Amino acid sequence: LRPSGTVSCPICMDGYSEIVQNGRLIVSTECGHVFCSQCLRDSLKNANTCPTCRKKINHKRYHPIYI
Amino acid sequence: RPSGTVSCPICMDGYSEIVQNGRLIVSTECGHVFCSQCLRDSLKNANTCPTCRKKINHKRYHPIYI
Ligand SMILES: [Zn+2]
Ligand SMILES: [Zn+2]
Ligand SMILES: [Zn+2]
Ligand SMILES: [Zn+2]
Repeated sequence: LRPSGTVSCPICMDGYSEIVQNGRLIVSTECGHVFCSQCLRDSLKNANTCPTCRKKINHKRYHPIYI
Repeated sequence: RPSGTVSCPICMDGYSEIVQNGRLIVSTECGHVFCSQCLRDSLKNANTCPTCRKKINHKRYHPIYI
């Protein structure tokens, strides 16, 4: 069960209390999707995308300039 | 290499040599300038600015304190 209004990780399926009880943080992507710190971390070792919506959540900080 | 010269510190090509074969001039956010080809290469197996070593990979997630 995953009652609406509750904050849990869609990957490990832990609730808010379980996530914080062992030192993990609640995190959010810029695209608004919530995970525990540890599952999003593993996930991003091997992708630039949000587990939930697949939108890229990296930002190589460089860009063309047009002199 | 006088001030105002636009060139790549990696391949050593100047602004004309860069645009003539289809590369773009680029800049990291720390203000460092490369050709698009050399910078891109450097970032395949690394995530730092080839010039100053600052991390230039901004993964867009953060803690929320509830
Ligand atoms: Zn989790
Ligand atoms: Zn997302
Ligand atoms: Zn170059
Ligand atoms: Zn730099």
